[PDB]
Amino acid sequence: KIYPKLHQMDMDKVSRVYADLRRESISTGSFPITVRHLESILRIAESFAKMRLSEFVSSYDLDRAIKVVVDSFVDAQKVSVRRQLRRSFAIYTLGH
Amino acid sequence: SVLAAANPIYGRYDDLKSPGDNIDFQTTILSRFDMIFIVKDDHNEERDISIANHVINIHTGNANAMQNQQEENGSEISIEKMKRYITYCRLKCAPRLSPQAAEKLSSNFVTIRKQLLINELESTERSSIPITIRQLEAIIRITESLAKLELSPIAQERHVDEAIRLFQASTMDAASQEIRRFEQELKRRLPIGWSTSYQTLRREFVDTQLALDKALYALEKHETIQLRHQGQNIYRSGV
Amino acid sequence: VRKDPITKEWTLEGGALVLADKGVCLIDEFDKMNDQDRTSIHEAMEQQSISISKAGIVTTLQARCSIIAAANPNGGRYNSTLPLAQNVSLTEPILSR
Amino acid sequence: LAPSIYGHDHIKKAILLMLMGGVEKNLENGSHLRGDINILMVGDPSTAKSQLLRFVLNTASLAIATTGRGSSGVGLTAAVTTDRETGERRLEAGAMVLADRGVVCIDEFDKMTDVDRVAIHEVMEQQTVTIAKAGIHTTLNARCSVIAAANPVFGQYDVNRDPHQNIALPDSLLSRFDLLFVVTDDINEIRDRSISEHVLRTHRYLPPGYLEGEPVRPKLVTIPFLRKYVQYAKERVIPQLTQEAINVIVKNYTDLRNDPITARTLETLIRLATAHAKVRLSKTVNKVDAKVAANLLRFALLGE
Amino acid sequence: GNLDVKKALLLLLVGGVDKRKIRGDINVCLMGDPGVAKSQLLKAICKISPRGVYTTGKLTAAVMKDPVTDEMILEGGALVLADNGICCIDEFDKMDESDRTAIHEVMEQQTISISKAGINTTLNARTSILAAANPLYGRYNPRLSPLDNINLPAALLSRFDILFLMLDIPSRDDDEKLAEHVTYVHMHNKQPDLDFTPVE
Ligand SMILES: Nc1ncnc2c1ncn2[C@@H]1O[C@H](COP(=O)(O)OP(=O)(O)NP(=O)(O)O)[C@@H](O)[C@H]1O
Ligand SMILES: [Mg+2]
Repeated sequence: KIYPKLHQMDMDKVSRVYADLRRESISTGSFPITVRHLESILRIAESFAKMRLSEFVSSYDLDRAIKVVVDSFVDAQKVSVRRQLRRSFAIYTLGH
Repeated sequence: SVLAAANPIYGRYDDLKSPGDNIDFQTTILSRFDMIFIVKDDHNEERDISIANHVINIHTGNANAMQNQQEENGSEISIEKMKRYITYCRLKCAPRLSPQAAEKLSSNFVTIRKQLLINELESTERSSIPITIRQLEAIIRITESLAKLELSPIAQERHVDEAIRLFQASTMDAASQEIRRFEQELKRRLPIGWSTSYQTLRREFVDTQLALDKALYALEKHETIQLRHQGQNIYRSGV
Repeated sequence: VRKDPITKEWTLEGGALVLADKGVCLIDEFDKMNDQDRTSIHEAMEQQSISISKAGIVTTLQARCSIIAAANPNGGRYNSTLPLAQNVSLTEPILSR
Repeated sequence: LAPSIYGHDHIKKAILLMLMGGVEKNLENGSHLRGDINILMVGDPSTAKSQLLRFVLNTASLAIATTGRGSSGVGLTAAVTTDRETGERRLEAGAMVLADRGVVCIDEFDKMTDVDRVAIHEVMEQQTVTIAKAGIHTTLNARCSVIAAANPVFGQYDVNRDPHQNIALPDSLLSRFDLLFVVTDDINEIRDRSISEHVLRTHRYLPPGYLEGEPVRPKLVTIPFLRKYVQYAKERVIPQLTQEAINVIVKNYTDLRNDPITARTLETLIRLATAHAKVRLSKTVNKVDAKVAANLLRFALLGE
Repeated sequence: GNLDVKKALLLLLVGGVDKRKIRGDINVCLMGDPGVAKSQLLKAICKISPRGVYTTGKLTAAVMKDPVTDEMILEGGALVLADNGICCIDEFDKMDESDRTAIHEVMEQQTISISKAGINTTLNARTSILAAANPLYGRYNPRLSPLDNINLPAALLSRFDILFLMLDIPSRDDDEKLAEHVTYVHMHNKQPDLDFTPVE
């Protein structure tokens, strides 16, 4: 029944999240961030709005989606860099 | 026409590895493609920001209106009209090359063949991405297709320039991809912020001899050197 | 594609990603697959279709699946001193999907 | 031959002699020596190997085209089928049988599966194919010049390595070809300029009556004349071998052998000389024919 | 030439003495280059023998049912046709393992066995094996072993009574003679005079 629309989008936040994920993903062995991951943030936000049966995606859905994708990226990193990367990415996710 | 899409061996292109190790395909099948594009994630942050804004405009549904405005503005055409137009071009026109176009194409062929020869010498192996007389016919077909858009019954100099440019942008770019003593000699003898005119470095290194241009390519990729002033001045710009 | 036993002609048989169209497909022990089996996933996993062209059949099926897969790292156990691509043998085009 | 192909002069010479193969011998107890000339072009991509096959396909009186992947071994020799007119098992001629007293063209020859190439051997060795299946036990004539195109095992010929390592085919098959040609797309500015300006002249062609840019629906003979000349020479002259030619042949054969050469090389030289005598329309083979035959086989073996 | 080989090839036809078993069969393999064209020699001596048969490695017995009609028969292979005769195995290096095991049983027991489709038998194979084999990579290197040059296994080669490695060596002497002989055949459509009278 439910098909959530994106609206009021924090375009700059998702853009900065993807840009930073791409930059820090230049580490040769890391999880290979690609445009399909950018679209994945939007799919995940839509799924969270789906869980609420909400035909619009709120900021809470998008923020939870960003938290999932960033944590999934950070969790895949080796311990030598994971603290520094988690601290760097915290501005996007621990604001929620 | 065959339009084919593929990933390299190791999935991601693995830039520091040899192209002959990254590319699965034999030179036989590769030669049958008029244009081979090697596509890479540039990872440039400005580009990634731009792509992110664009993709968001797709998923938000803004792009549905944007394409319609672009079509009505005459800056774009639809699937249907373009389909009919390709059919019309394929049935009305089949242009020849003018003599001038023919000469430019011929000299371009010998030029790219020379580039491939020297690259195979510099890498001491036969190139995986080939340049062959079949690939001259690739540039011929591309020239003709470019004239075939506008239904011009002959291709001209302008169409050959664009055909050459596209082949350079695709198949050549696919093909395009002791010095340790000479580079530290240059670092020792040219300190920071000063210029060595190139020909004097060539004379000095020869007087000790092709290692020179490898050293310059490496040091130019790094920040340490900058080829100023039409390439005449080797400038120790960086560290 | 199978040679139809009663019609004596070629016909398609939908695989798991056809059966689970508008659904989920669940590949447990994903790292144990043969790589020729694994790389069949790609089209259905991103373009959400299967394009068979065999025995004179030529058509594209719908494969609208969310695939959830479970894998062990290389050697049987993870290593947090290695980055991901060295923990597991999966290549970037399948990992990105 | 093939005026739209630059260069490849020795190959076009061999092709001409292969269109005009030497006389077949029949001996005591019906023993047989073949008269076809079998050519293999192996080499780099874009070296006109397929185009030369397509010219031969358009020029011989009777030519059958084949390609390595597209050819089954059964589809090549002959196949059993039921004749629905009566209901009996009957043979259907394959490419090698249909080309009898003609030629067979094989593109992408090294791409064949070996159970296909196992069926090539009897045509080359005996000019015949033997069937022993379905209660059908027969032998069929397949007397034809095979001309084939191939690539090395690597995408291009690797001069660092031996011909048996470059070339995929068994020596038990390579020895059956009369002339094994190795060609390369070796880069050189002068040759590249020449071939390029030729190819541009070739692509600037316009057939008669068509408008500019409209889509289609130093002495040299015309292809119809050339086809007539080949028919004349095949039908009307059977060159007889002669001692003055034999002297050249034995001198050249011993010299070539006493520096890959084998006993089969000798009757190849005889075939090439006999075919060149057919080019002269002469009732005898002569010292000129043996000299040209040895020069051309020397090119093929030494890359002279 | 090759009169040592020809002298050995005769002793296949006359054979030794069998006794209560002790065996009369004698076996020979003609190894080396294909340019010697040994196949014609096998063809010749096959025609000499009153009971022999010419074959290719490209031999085993089998229940080869459905010959013409859908119908039951047991095919005794060429090694059984060669019972009390010569089996001339051309292309001997090319044979497959079923034929290798067939040759093994006849060269040891002078039988070939069946355990197929319910049929359990031993067919008689008192046969002498004449074989011809050719090297890998086309031409034999004389400094390397026959085991290096040819596909056949050593244990099988050990069971032959005579082994002839007839190589092809280029020669300013021999090649003129072979060339004149062959060119005579092409020029006169018959072989030259032999300098002796053969037995038919
Ligand atoms: N000497 C030549 N003169 C003119 N055109 C040539 C020449 N050599 C190659 N070409 C062109 O190259 C193209 C490919 O020729 P083709 O006969 O398919 O090459 P090939 O030797 O068969 N290559 P491949 O099938 O990949 O092994 C044709 O369009 C020819 O016109
Ligand atoms: Mg070809």
